[PDB]
Amino acid sequence: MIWTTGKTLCKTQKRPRNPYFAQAYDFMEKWLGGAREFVLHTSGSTGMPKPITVTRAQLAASAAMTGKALSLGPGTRALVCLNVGYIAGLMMLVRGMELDWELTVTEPTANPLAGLDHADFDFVAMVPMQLQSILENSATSGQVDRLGKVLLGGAPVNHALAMQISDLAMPVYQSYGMTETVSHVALKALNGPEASELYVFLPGIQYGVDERGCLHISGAVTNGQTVQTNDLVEIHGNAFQWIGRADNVINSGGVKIVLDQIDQRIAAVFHHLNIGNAFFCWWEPDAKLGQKLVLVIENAMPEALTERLTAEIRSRVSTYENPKHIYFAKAFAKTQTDKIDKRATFQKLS
Repeated sequence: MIWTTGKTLCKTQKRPRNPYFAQAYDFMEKWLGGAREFVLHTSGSTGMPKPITVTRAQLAASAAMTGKALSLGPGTRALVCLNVGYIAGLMMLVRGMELDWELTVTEPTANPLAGLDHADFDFVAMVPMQLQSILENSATSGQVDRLGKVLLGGAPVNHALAMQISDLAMPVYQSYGMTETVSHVALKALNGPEASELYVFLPGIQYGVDERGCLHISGAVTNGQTVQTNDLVEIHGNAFQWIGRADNVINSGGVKIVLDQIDQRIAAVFHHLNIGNAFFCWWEPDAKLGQKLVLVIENAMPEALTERLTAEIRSRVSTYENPKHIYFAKAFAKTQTDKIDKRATFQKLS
């Protein structure tokens, strides 16, 4: 249930009979052969596999960053428990060959430690559910530290797993990246005294924001082309904090307000007053505040109910997060999918 390999070990090694492991061997043989580019696989928008081509230079640059940032030099004992049929797993092989690691390749499962005792590694990359599985399974929980140091991919860790990681005497990090950057371009520390919400940029990454305040990055991993995200961020020296999505966050008098969050708070007020009118929070330019939060409601309401509404809202939120005006529209504009066109609705109010 494991195939052991390496740069030099790959030179004499026979091709596995297990098809899964032969994927790895084939890729490695091709890497060593000198290929200038590679067709690997990722999941598309429908959750089905799709080919993507990446250059040798891209992969090599990405591997080098990881090695430097996490101090994983020659002799590193790495466990490969990500699907090598896909880019996440293949990157472990590239790092292994570029950085002279000993690679222990296992079949990707929910619990990478479950099948092998005498586990003893210096590095493993995995998804958060894999670490949670190891921690929950009392046959493997006691050996979680045998992972050495853990790099997590996938979605930011949930609260319960974050609390568990905080108590591990072992370095755990989480990646920020995308397929367009091959792999990660920044790393968050999830425990130890430097634990925080900041993603610290890997070396060789150039970074900045566009006019919306959204992160863009470029480097050898992007073939020097800048990649523009739609992630609203705040940069702090060589690191960033993720804030949200550009069109969903406003800045009113230096206070950041998330529109859908304020909407949920107002919704509880509507429900409580039995107001069936549709509504949405929005904003408008304001010289004093920058952006002024407002409230838009469909169909007029009686002055009495409007007064109740106004007062109840003001009692539930700070004056700084209270809509500064309530606009009433006869009918909300709708898209072709029957969704409120909020932007069009607002312009019409003029």
